Amino acid sequence: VTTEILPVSMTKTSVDCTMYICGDSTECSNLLLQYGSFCTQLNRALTGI
Amino acid sequence: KYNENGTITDAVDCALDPLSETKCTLKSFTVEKGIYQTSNFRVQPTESI
Ligand SMILES: *[C@@H]1O[C@H](CO)[C@@H](O)[C@H](O)[C@H]1NC(C)=O
Repeated sequence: VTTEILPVSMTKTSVDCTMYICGDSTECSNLLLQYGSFCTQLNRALTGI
Repeated sequence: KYNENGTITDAVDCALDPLSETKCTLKSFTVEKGIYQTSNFRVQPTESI
């Protein structure tokens, strides 16, 4: 009998890009919005995984 | 929502309820069956210390 060990899944992490960059900051958030969808796309990519 | 003639014929109030939040998040006036992340719950401070 032999043992074959294979990974199946990753920890289902999720990162809120706004909270990460501009946690609880109105002034930072307003500047972050100048980057358009960059923040949104990052949240979407991690959700998909 | 702007129709073919450029007239606004409908709208979603993104802060009315959780379904409207989902519609605005997905940039659609129709929401398909499923679970969607639309926001982030945060407890606010009540005192200044
Ligand atoms: C645009 O206007 C024309 C009348 O000039 C109307 O017949 C047509 O249905 C309108 N289109 C839309 C989407 O309402």
